[PDB]
Amino acid sequence: VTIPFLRKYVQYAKERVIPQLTQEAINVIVKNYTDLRDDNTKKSPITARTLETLIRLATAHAKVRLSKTVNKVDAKVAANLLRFALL
Amino acid sequence: KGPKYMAMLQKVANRELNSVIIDLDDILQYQNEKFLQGTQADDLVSAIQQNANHFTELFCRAIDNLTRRYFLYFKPLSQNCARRYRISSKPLSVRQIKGDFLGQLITVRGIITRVSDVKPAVEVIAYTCDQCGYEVFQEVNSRTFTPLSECTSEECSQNQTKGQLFMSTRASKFSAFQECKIQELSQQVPVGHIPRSLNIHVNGTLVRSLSPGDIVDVTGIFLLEAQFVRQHDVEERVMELITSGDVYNRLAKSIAPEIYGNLDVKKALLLLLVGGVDKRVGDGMKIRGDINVCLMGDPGVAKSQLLKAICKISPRGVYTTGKGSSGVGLTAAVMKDPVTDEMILEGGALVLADNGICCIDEFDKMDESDRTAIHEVMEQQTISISKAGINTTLNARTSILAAANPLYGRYNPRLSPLDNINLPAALLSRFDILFLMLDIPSRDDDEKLAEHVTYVHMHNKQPDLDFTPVEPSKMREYIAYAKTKRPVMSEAVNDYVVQAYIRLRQDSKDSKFSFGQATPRTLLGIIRLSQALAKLRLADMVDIDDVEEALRLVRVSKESLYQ
Amino acid sequence: SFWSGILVEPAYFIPPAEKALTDLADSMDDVPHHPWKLSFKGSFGAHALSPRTLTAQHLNKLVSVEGIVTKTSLVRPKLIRSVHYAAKTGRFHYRDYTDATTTLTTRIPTPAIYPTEDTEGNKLTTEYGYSTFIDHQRITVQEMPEMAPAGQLPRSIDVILDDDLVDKTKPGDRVNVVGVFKSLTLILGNTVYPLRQMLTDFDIRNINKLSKKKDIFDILSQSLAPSIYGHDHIKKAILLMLMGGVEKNLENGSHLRGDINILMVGDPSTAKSQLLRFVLNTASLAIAT
Repeated sequence: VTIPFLRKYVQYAKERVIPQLTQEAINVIVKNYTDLRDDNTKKSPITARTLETLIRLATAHAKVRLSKTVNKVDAKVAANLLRFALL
Repeated sequence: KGPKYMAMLQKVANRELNSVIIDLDDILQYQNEKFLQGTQADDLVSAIQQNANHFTELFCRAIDNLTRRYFLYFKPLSQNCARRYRISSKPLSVRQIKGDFLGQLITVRGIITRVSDVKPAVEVIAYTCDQCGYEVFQEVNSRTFTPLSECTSEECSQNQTKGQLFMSTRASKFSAFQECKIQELSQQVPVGHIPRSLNIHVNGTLVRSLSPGDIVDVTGIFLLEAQFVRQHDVEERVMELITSGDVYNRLAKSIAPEIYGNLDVKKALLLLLVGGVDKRVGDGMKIRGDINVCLMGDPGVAKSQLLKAICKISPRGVYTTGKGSSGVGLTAAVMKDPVTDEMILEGGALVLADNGICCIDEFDKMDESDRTAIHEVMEQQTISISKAGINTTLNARTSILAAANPLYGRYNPRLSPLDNINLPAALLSRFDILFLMLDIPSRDDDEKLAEHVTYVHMHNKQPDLDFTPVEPSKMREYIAYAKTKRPVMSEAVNDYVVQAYIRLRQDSKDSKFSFGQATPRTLLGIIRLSQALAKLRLADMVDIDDVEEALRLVRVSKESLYQ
Repeated sequence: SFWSGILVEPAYFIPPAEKALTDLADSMDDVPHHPWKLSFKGSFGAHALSPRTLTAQHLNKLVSVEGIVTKTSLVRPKLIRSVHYAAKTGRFHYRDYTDATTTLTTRIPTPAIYPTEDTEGNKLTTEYGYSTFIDHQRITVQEMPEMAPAGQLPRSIDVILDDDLVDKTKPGDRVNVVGVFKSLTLILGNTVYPLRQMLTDFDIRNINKLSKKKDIFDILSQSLAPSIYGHDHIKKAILLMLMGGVEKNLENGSHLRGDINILMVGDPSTAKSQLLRFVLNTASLAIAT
């Protein structure tokens, strides 16, 4: 919450835990990427690099909770961040 | 004849030659003859290799036993004479110099980008006097010198008078000096590093043996004072690639497997990097034996990855750009040398990549000056210049890969392709294969691209298909082995080629979805693609199966506009 | 005593050790037919220090100093011995060269003039190739930005480099040099090794207690900047941005990008210029331009 706590939180997550993928978070991000590849006809271009950035963030959330592997909710909060930053 | 070195001395006494070439093979044979007779060898080959500058001034007096009519030069022994009798001449990189090789004879391999003009550099300055008559000679060693106005003769030392001296440009010995910049080879440089250069200072009769735009092996001492120049397990590796069956499709799907599909575009890229057959009529006319491929597409699909994989697999691949120093990066400009008072030419991206793939990213972001030089090497094989300072004709045999985007980023179905593409008719009329890599959103086919990118982002391994991706060395060896093949077309394929060309010309000669017309250069490109398909099958003849594949390729290259 | 003599007088302790090493190299070899050098490693105690704290004290003593390199000069060969040839009789002559960078102790200066003449007075030439060449380098190294009290100026020092280690230095990498602080002020670098809040056992209990509650992310995103109203999802992405990725390195191929990049646009009325000071003062290490 305070200033000297989140620094220790971020460095312990950076040094100890590395997250890996699961089958529960591959399909929902495949569904989200194929559904957006809508935005091309309406408001924004979607590239191949964005595929990589759509799981980077998931991993991020999965390491914010410092779990050893990813979850479906990490891809869901990445899609929510995408809906706010794209629309 | 008989004693060949005495015969060469008789030939230089006959005044017919001015160059003396000494080989180490004769030294090795004389050492073998002296060692087999029980005499002491007293090794020369382990002593010539270190400090050859003292040896070229020491053995010259032994040949002689200011008045030098000849020029002494050396050449090392080959590897065939090195394995025989059981090093001194290894192909060295400029990254493999280590600093401590300053004074060893080295054989460097590399391309030559910068060359200079032949200039007379003095070696000894001759001074004449009218008071004494004794002409004096001083020896210079550095780049600069000072005029010896004071008389140092043997008559002016014991005298009050110290009379003026003059210089002679006729009795002074000169030499044809020339500087050159050798560059590091493309596949010999490490991962991430750039091909740094090195300087070679040549003198004498070797001054016209270095024409820019070539690969050379330079053997000389390292102060670089060159002495001699020259220019240009495996069968199991090619037979195990052949015996698996369906060689063409395996070599197509083996290169660049981190992307999804597009076997036709990259199949034509396979035929592009294999090159084809250069045809010479032997009457003063040379046509191109090369392909040039356009990649016009909308964003979203990967474009730089295929381009990078083609330049990483093929040798001498140089990545270019649209803007920046591109105007001077496609032609030879002029600049002032920081080591000496002379102007040199800087070469573009078309001169270090002589025989290979030259790629252009963002083709529509360039200008007219880039397009006028790209179209000139796209039509034929020589660069012509008409500015002040250099007026030469530069040889260049490159394959143009281009990546472009339309006027509004993506495509437009209500617009014609002549209006969608901003390039003029002479540019794409010369382009035999243009790939309209257009993305269409779907329900079923998009999932495979998503599954493939999540599989390659999950781990570095490829999908579990019953095929293994071939490493770069094996198909590099296959491309180098297939390039020596010269296929000849038959008459049964000739009657199919002329009928398909007549029908294509009649069908081409004017509506909403139309673009261009049938040209004879497209027929020549179809012939070149059929020759490349016969070269990939390692056959001496061109069958009916190549022309029907090439016509299907050139028609499906434009068939994606209907989707 | 030998340890203390190495730590306080390496000019009187390093050359007998290298003399012993050359004698051991001659005694361990029995085939026919150059010097040998030394190198150290390990903990130094108070001798291992920051270059900003490196002052005029402990000159002769060896200094281990880490940091970041800023410049790496061009490799330059130097003459330590020059040979020549007399063509009037065909003889060979040689001369040696010494300076203040070949020994740890300062020798008596011998400014040897390059022979442009013989002692008899005859002509001569430069035998290029039998004369050895030793290349040297001059690199600069300052303190690391994470260990230094950021807000101040960085202090850099110069390292003179021999022939041996000329291919192991490049700018942009964290390095730790080990040398001697000689003042004719520079360090004679002999050993180069290319290569932050403290954690207690009470803080690990707090972060393990906050690891399974499913309301952690929203309050951690809301607790970074209380002076800025709104913009929760933007600081949610900024929280995901400053924590990082994974940096996956593929086998026998190119590496994969683990870093994320964020661009922020809008009207200039809000706190976009006030958020950079917060992300500069609250990250692990950050550089703002």
